[PDB]
Amino acid sequence: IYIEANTGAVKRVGRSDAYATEFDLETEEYVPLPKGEVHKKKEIVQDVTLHDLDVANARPQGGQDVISMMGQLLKPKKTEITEKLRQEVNKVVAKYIDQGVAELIPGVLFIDEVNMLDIEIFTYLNKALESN
Amino acid sequence: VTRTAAHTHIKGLGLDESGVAKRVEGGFVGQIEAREACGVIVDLIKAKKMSGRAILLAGGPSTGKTALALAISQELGPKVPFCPLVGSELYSVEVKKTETLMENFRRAIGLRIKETKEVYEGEVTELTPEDAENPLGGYGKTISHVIVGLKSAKGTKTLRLDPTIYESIQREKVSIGDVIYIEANTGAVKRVGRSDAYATEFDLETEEYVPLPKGEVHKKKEIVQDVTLHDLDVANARPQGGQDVISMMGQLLKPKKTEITEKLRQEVNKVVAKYIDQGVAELIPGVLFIDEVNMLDIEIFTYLNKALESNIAPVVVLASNRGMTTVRGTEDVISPHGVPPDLIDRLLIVRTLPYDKDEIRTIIERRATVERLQVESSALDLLATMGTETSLRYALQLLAPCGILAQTSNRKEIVVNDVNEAKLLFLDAKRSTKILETSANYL
Amino acid sequence: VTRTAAHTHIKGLGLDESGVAKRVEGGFVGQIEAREACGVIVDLIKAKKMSGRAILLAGGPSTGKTALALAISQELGPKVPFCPLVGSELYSVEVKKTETLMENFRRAIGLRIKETKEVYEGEVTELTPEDAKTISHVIVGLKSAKGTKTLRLDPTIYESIQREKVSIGDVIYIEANTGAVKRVGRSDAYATEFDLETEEYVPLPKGEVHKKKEIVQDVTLHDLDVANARPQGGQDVISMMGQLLKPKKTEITEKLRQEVNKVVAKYIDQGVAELIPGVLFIDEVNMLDIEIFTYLNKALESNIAPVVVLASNRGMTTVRGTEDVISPHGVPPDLIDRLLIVRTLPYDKDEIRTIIERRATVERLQVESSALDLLATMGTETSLRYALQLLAPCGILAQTSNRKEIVVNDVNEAKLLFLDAKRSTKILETSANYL
Amino acid sequence: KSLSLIAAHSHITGLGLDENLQPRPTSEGMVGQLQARRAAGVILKMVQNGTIAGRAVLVAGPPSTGKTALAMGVSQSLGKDVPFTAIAGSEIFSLELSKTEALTQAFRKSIGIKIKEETELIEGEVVEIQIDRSITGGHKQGKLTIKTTDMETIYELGNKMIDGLTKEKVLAGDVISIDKASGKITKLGRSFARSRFVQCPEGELQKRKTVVHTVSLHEIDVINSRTQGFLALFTGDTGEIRSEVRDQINTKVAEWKEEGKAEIVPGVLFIDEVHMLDIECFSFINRALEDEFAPIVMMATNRGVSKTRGTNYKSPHGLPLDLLDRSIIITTKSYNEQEIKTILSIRAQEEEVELSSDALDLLTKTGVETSLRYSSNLISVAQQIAMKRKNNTVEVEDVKRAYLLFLDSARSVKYVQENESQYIDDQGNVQISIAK
Amino acid sequence: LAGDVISIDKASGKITKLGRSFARSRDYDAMGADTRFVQCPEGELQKRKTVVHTVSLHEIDVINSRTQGFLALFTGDTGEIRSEVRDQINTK
Amino acid sequence: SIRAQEEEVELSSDALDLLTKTGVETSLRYSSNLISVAQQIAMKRKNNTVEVEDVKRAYLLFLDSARSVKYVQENESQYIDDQGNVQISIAK
Amino acid sequence: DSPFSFTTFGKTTSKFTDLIYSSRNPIKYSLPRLIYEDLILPNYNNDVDIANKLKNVKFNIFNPSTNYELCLFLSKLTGEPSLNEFFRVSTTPLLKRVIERTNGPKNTDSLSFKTITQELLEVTRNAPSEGVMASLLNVEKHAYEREYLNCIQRGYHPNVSAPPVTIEVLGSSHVTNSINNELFDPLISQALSDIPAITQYNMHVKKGIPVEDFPKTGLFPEPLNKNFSSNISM
Ligand SMILES: Nc1ncnc2c1ncn2[C@@H]1O[C@H](COP(=O)(O)OP(=O)(O)O)[C@@H](O)[C@H]1O
Ligand SMILES: Nc1ncnc2c1ncn2[C@@H]1O[C@H](COP(=O)(O)OP(=O)(O)O)[C@@H](O)[C@H]1O
Ligand SMILES: Nc1ncnc2c1ncn2[C@@H]1O[C@H](COP(=O)(O)OP(=O)(O)O)[C@@H](O)[C@H]1O
Repeated sequence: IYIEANTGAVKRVGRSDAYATEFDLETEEYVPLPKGEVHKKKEIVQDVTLHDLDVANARPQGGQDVISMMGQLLKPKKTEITEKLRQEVNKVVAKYIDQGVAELIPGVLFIDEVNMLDIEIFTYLNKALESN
Repeated sequence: VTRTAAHTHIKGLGLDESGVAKRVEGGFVGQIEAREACGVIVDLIKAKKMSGRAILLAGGPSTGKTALALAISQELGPKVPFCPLVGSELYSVEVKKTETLMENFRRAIGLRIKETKEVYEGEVTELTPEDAENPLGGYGKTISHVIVGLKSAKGTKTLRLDPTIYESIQREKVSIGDVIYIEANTGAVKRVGRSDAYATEFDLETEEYVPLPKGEVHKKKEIVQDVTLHDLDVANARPQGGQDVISMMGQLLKPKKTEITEKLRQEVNKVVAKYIDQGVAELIPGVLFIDEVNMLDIEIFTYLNKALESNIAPVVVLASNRGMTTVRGTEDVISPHGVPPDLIDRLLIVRTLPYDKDEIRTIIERRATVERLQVESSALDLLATMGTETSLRYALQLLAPCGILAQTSNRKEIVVNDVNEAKLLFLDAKRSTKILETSANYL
Repeated sequence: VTRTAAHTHIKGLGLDESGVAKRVEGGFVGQIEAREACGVIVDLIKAKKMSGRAILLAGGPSTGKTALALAISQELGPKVPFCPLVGSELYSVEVKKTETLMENFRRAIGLRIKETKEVYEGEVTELTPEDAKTISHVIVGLKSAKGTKTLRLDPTIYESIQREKVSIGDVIYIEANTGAVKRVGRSDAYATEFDLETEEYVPLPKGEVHKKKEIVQDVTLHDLDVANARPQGGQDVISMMGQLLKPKKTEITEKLRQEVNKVVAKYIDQGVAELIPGVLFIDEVNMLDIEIFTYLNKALESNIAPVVVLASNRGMTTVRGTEDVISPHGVPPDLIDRLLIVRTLPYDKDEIRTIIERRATVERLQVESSALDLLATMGTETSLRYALQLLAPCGILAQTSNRKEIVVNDVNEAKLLFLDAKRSTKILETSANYL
Repeated sequence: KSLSLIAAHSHITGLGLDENLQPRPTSEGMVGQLQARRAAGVILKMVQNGTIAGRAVLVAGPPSTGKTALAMGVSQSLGKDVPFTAIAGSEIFSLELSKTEALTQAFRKSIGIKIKEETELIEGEVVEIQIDRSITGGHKQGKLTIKTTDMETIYELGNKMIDGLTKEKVLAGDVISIDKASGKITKLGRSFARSRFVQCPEGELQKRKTVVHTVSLHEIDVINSRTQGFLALFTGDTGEIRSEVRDQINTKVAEWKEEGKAEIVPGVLFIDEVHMLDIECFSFINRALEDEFAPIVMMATNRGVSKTRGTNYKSPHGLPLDLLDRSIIITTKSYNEQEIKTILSIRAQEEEVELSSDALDLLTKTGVETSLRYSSNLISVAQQIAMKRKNNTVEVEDVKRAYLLFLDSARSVKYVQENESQYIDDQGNVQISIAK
Repeated sequence: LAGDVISIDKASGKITKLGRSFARSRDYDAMGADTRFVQCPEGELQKRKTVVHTVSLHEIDVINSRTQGFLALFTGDTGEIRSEVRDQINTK
Repeated sequence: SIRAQEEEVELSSDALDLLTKTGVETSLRYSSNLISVAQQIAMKRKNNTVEVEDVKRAYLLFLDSARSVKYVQENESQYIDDQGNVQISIAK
Repeated sequence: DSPFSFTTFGKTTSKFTDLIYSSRNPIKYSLPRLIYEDLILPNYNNDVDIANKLKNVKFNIFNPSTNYELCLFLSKLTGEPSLNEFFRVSTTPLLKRVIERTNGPKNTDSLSFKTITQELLEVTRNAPSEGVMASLLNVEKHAYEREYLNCIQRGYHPNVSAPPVTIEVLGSSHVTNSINNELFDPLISQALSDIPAITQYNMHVKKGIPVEDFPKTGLFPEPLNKNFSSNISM
């Protein structure tokens, strides 16, 4: 079993390997005994992008409505993300660097053979290079 | 206090009983022949007999074509439906422009109705459902009937609900101690709110409190509804409002425009005919206005040549400002006002004429009256000679910077030095073109 | 009674056992060499050995290319698939054109499945299900006008019986091979249990309870492709109102084609199925874009591709999608190397007169010889089709004057009333404002 | 039923012809064009015989000369129970349907199937209902007495008609039509009892009536396509109906016609302004015209030696010659002054307009001078000016005021040519200012 | 129902129903919609067999883009799979 | 020879030489289809071998690109050109 | 203020009073008996059912009796412990695949792994407030509670509300049962509703039916406000 403190939220990770050969057949897997004590605090670091946060907040989460599990079976059609969602993600992220928890690492977007773009994407690139 | 934007000083055509237009009355200056023609077509649409009558407003830019259409709209009043439109709105990515053309054609025919509603209403007293003998048989519901006890003023009614009614009872989340509204035409249910027969301040769900409804529980009321044929068409195309499966599954899906077939339109027209033969509905033809008709292309014009010959199409008004312009979508032919001659032959062209200096002066005077502004006589004469010099619209839109620059000098009147400051600050089309011609690097 | 529309006087290619055509046989007048070529292509197709063999027949307009294709379809028979097609149909707005070309390719490969049909129907006299919450089996007794017959049934069928709301006294329809359950209604013997009832009352079936019937099922490969490639999912047997989401066509991957080929190959060698290739006929092949012409190259080299027949009536014409590629008949030189070209000669006076007489025969009209010569001179002077389409107005104008037989004056009246292309062009040239 | 205010061709009630297919000078609201009317009557008898199919007729002539009037006359003289589809050239450029698929739908919409079936119905006058129920409602018994103007009866009802009668509640004094087979209860209304309103039915209570059904090919094509139901006939999302389903429908209609349970009625498809079609449409049309289940296609055009769309050359009537070989052409002509006067008198009687004779002669003069449609449009405006000065008869100066107020084509071209400096040209150049 | 042909894996617990045996073919008198008749297997019951699967990358991207991606394998409606799934598949 | 062996067609030496000359003058695929057509012409005569007369009959019946181009260019008034002009009638 | 009811229902011409749903569409599509008998419903003279079996069962490419290698290949691809799942996916409609979806276990030795976006989703199910992952993953409800959207009013109502078009066939009850089953499918209508609590207590304790054998309920999406749940305005 797996238990986190402030959430509760029991989750079943598997059966022990000492209880594997009492039946001739079995379907469930056998994770062995976890290394270490029953109680430890682990500090993890996770690397995500702002586009991952945008596409995570944009789609609905795990819900009970029929729309949510109907669209989860359907083709993942891309859609026009509004500026409001990006503004909200930017302000909550900036509040979280202000809390001192998350660090922002800008990177490199590289496009080659830029003659294939036409003047429309060039004009939008002129607009987008002046962003913050 | 109020807000205005390039209009709303026009209140109507402003005619006499015999149709003779005055010189200045109702926000209009000049254009007596065009205003008399507009009075004629206003009387024609009020005659309520003609279908498929079309005119075209021909004139230059800044001459009062769209103002005439708005004056027609205000002279008809709000009851007759008026559908403003732009020639670029016909291009949709969802649906072809033919269906958009009859979409707006059927949007411009009005209708009243006198509809009886069977209403059960009151306060629910008890909620006792009964169960089935075998609920896990796969077929059939879990419950069979639901007993509801409705209490109103001078009466108390007990009803045995269907399960299908109980689904729409449950979906609005009713409970004992509530006031409801059963509408028996569609099964629609309105949760009016908590009654005041119980306590008030002991809630935590920002609810509002309603007294016990007057009259008996069972009612039959008369409701007057204004409606168009287009709303009937799109309601029958995407059916929502029932208590079946498809009615819920249509309210949750994405709405999308579809190519409406002629068969549903004929059936809807037969239903409207059987409503008008029983003395309930009365048919209201309306006015469809298409501004900048020159941006329409050849296949829309060719389809409109069919659309005007229908026995249901309303009066359609067009407007353009091109002299000798080829049609969009064709390569070589040139026709007046960008409109092909086979559609020109079905029109009744109305000329619009330009103005003189005094007409520009009194238009600027009435405009400065409407935006609550005070002008000196010399500044008004300077504005009039500028309006003759460059354009009417440039002088018409320059007066609010005179208001701001007069306000910022702790002054109420507008003086000539203030107008010269507004001259130097903001440019016009001709000075900008002269700057563009004498420019270094495409300035 | 009977209908004709520019055809149905074509019954075949009119060839003997040695493959030589008669002069007037099978509704065809003249055109010997193209009929020999069509008969040889019919024999090659009936040989059932080849994939990707192509045929293009070309000539002037109103010469009989579509008549030859229809004669090929009639000589081949209705068992072999035949897929008529216009080249303009391949431009669809839902899928790409190469996808639609591949579906029209695989629509021309058919199958022959040997099946049987056994049916139980009649009066329900007993519905006794037994368990061991979960039922084990249900014993149902059926009754008809020629006797009773009891059956044992499985609970899966009992679920459909419960779905159909079947009680004692109803008339049902059981297909044992498929498992279909259909309720017809209550019996005529239970019609007097109430004065007014909401149920419909049918009599007993006059035949036996058990009937056997041998059937032959024909399916194409495209049906088996579309049965396994439903994007939304399967559908039920009775669907009067469609799904809430619209299923559009999707491009079907080659992997599904490989699996369908594997399944059909596993079913052929057991003797269950019989493979029948067929004809994909494309008329007006000059209308095709160059990319469809290039994908036609790769589609013709497949191992299951059918025999493709194309037609054209163009000359030195630029193929569409290009600007400076002058090619014969609107076919590019890459595709025309793999083709085999059959010419189509025009006609003289006597064959046009024979065609006019033959089509007047099939429309049950009686013409004099003097009007027949006038119609032949009209056909040679103006067009063959213009002499073709004036026969029925001549019949109407003869029937107006209480005559069953055509005279010259009705032909002159129809000449004055209806115009051809050249007289209309002459009126068009000598006119002021748009005719 | 069939609401209509006033249409442009609403005065045409059919082709005015005698029994020998000869045109009257003035009959059923049509004047002039004798040979064109005779040819359209030949087309009408051609359709009414129905023994041939797939014949295309082109109607060409000058604009505003009796083309759509001829087609409306043919459609009116055809009558009901015959399919008539009136489409335009721009209705096929869809975004969800292809052009050839839309042409196939428009082709199959004009062929109907006539089906005759019988259904026994009970319709009468409800006198008294009795309802007995238990505490749990498990067993219900009821009596229904019902009547006509001739007979009387009492009916014992089962529990399902009890449930179907408390649904859509039937009271005493009601006129109800009852279907025994499907259990459908229809309330025709209340009868004549002062104590809406309809009459009590006469004759037998249990009537067996037959009905004559009409269904197009396209309805069966939509239904037999299992991907969508019959809601696509109203919503319009048929969505590229395949070919094997059409093959099944085409085989089964022949199987029905050979057993005699159905008959096929042919109709007329009218494609108005056919010159706006693309070349790919015509190419489909030449092979679609030779099918067994193809209607008689009537096409109208007015262009003369124009460029065919999708090509770069010019063709007579905008159609390539291969299509024109498969067509027989009816040609219309211009109108004289007497025929224009007769048309204007007919349109005056149609719109309930009273005219003076000198005003009618003025309208005839300005009709033969400028256009027929301009004279037919001023006749409604002049009536409104006549009611603006409170008199019934339209006089000469009433027409003159409308002529001064409302403009025609050539005059407007003349003032455009005179004052083109104040308009936007093809190059986008305008002058707005009045000074300098 | 005591006579259907199944096959069970021991290492993974794979469960299937191959159909009904031919010994019970004349039992139920109407087999119905969701059954199929197969021969009863002969020979040794416990069989070891090593089979090799070759899987393309595009199969993995079209499986892991959705919840049920094999319908996207066989119907072709993948619909422009993103790039982070591709780089994660390359890394794994 | 390899293609006709693959297609199970039995020829003569003279017919093979004639088809080799035809594939020298015209392209290869014209002869590669002509062998399959001439085989059907060969069993039309109740003969199992391919002779020169079957090849000559298939050559006169079926055309290549060059003969079709020549016969089109001789009779260009009977075909629809690039400007949509065609002399439909046979009498001027 | 209500939408116009484009429907015909049983109205009264004026110990309990029973009201039954009887709303129908005024537009009626009249269909003959011959088409429905000879093309939809199977009989002795047609082959609807035989062709349906031959297209859906015998030549189905996911049949384990004939394509066991493909089933094993897809089982190694997806890691799903039943080989008959592909057959059940391919042969039932969409919403039937929706409303009884169960989160079954998949074996580890497979290729369908945990996508980083799916892991980011799965982290924040039961995570409470003031957690960094939950606060980064709860933008939309923060915007809901900050913009005061739960107390806003409704400004738009539809003008016409109409039921679906009723198809009628004279002289047949099978079409009536089929239409009533399609319009009022108890499985979907139970998915779009909920069970009363006293009824649930009669299921579980007084009848012994366990919780996991219940029909699936409560799949209707909640409206934005209490005001937005209806079209009738007081
Ligand atoms: N007769 C008039 N009286 C007063 N203002 C007018 C008159 N005609 C035009 N205008 C002004 O001119 C402007 C342009 O009129 P409008 O019809 O909207 O555009 P256009 O004339 O360019 O078609 C309007 O903002 C209106 O205020
Ligand atoms: N040899 C022939 N014998 C009889 N009728 C013929 C013959 N050749 C052509 N026809 C008729 O002439 C018409 C030519 O039409 P069609 O074949 O469609 O033109 P195309 O060959 O250009 O496609 C056909 O309807 C056919 O009935
Ligand atoms: N023979 C006729 N009888 C009565 N009205 C006619 C006749 N011919 C033309 N018209 C009138 O002329 C107008 C133009 O006719 P129509 O055929 O619709 O235009 P077009 O000739 O451009 O197709 C119509 O409004 C119609 O009322």
